[PDB]
Amino acid sequence: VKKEAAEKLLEKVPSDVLEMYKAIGGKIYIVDGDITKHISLEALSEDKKKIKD
Amino acid sequence: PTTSLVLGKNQTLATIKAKENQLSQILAPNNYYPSKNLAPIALNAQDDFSS
Repeated sequence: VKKEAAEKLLEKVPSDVLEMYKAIGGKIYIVDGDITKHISLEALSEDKKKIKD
Repeated sequence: PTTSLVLGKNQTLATIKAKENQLSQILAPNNYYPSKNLAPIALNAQDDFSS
């Protein structure tokens, strides 16, 4: 009789395609602190306000 | 002082007015601010709040 030999049908593995999608990449955006300056006097005042006759 | 960082022939990087970190209270004649034994001061800011 003649031997099969068996060279196989399956080629490589999914693992390369699996690794392709497995890509995670970079996520999220900068927020919160930004720059922050601010300056004006809407908080408190100062002006002569007494009483007399 | 109002100073200016300049590259090259006349390529001005920036013009910076001295902030409150860079204030000198006294500059008597024939003197340095700061004194010669001490190290010179650092200017690294652009904004009035130096942020």
